[PDB]
Amino acid sequence: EVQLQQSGPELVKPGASVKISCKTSGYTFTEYTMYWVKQSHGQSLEWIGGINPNIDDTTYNQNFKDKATLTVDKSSSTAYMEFRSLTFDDSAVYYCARDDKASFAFWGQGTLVTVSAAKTTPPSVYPLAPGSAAQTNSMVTLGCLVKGYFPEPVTVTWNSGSLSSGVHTFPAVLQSDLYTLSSSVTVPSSTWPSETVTCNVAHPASSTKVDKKI
Amino acid sequence: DIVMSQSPSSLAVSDGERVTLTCKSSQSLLYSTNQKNYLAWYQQKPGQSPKLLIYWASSRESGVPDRFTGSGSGTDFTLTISSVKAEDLAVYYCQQYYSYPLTFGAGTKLELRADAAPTVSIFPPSSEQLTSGGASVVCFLNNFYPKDINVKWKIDGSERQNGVLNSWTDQDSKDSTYSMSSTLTLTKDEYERHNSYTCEATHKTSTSPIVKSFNRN
Repeated sequence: EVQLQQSGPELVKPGASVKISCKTSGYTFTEYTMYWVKQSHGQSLEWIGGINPNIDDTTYNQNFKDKATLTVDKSSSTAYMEFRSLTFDDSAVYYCARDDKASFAFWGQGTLVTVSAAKTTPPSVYPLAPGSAAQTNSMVTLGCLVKGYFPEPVTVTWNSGSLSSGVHTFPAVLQSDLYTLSSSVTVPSSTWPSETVTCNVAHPASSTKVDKKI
Repeated sequence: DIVMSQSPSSLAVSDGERVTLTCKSSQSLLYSTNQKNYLAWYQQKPGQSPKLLIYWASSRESGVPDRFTGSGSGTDFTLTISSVKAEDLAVYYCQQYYSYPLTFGAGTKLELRADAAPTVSIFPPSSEQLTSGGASVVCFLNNFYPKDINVKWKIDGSERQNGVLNSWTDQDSKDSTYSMSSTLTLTKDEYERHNSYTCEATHKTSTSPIVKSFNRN
């Protein structure tokens, strides 16, 4: 019906300025207003502000004072949003909201804007194995730790996609401007340690691929 | 500013039961000229855009199925679902359009059921970790329910809270369960000054906490 195309993810350093666009198609730009909603902490939604493209009416929230200034484009039929003085708390996903009527509002796909003072490092992985000689469970669990990579994401598979069942991927945590994650799969005792398993991690931003046999 | 509160935060439901959500505002959101209530209910899928379901808190939008209906006016706002489906796993919000600035709700998420519990996932540190100058012992909590759980790290009988990195996952799509990892990192000479490391976790379905430990030497 109406398409709200935005920009992609951006890797910015703290101190610079980022610009977020929201392309409009299928409807006239000079009739309806555009709003912006900031989504923080996964679930919490914060209202940024709004702009009327015809009469240049601009209102902003008290939490976004001297930070967000809204600008519209009357020739390319798109909206612009720029941020000033980016800090560590601005790591959030931003959406453009189309205020058509009081009945329905359309949304975009969102722009992932992460900010860190951070260099791209190859991930260092270490295999994990239980140090006990015997156990009571019929299943043996294994894993491998992924530490020291930037940026998100890293695709972690097991045995080249053959051991797809029973895999558990944990979300990353930011520690000293770099993310760390882990994974755990369940293996029956009839294979380990007679049959070897491998960890396959992939980083397309660094173009590396290291295989660790456990 | 007009602030809104939502209750409850989370609730576990089955397939086919009735779900009622409550949104409450501190002031009246009723406009007296047209008897309209300026509040709309939201619904956001994991990985998709948030969409609207109920506008003016009592009417249904085109494209929304007949199971989503709303009632209430002024202060109390209720969203009642007649029969939930498998695709109803989403987070709901309520937003007022009465006065500027606009505020959002706290967020309500539904869950599934039930009865998952772990026993042992203790992993000792490997030999490749100590060559880099550090040490890291991990504790996973796989196949557990509910997500309300407390983890505790014990080192030679002493409690240590610094350096604990917790990570929770979402609900599984196969057995409707959760998974949680807890990683305690430290330096290399602190690992050699201690022998025993106890991984403690307390659960709701058990009357005794599960204790398990391992030795270095």
